[PDB]
Amino acid sequence: LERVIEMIQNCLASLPDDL
Amino acid sequence: NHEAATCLEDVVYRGDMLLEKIQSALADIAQSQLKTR
Amino acid sequence: KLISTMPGIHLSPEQQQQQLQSLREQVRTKNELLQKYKSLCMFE
Repeated sequence: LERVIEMIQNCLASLPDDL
Repeated sequence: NHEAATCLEDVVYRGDMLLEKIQSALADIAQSQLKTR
Repeated sequence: KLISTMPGIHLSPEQQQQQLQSLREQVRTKNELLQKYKSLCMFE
């Protein structure tokens, strides 16, 4: 669960960096 | 064993809610990408 | 004059307008979706 959470987080951390 | 059962149930519940949310989000991304076409 | 018929435009200008409007709407909706998922965290 923790890994999935941080996975989602870093992908969200990627997306404004595309924006 | 009763206490361990309820604890396992709680962690499963949190994981289930998170899974349903990410699943619906991915479905909406797929709907948008197919509608743009 | 033939060499100046070469450029790269062939559609009627109405069709150019249609393409430009559709592509503007595409960039708008894609930026809006990406902003939605920028703002939305499924987790807390």
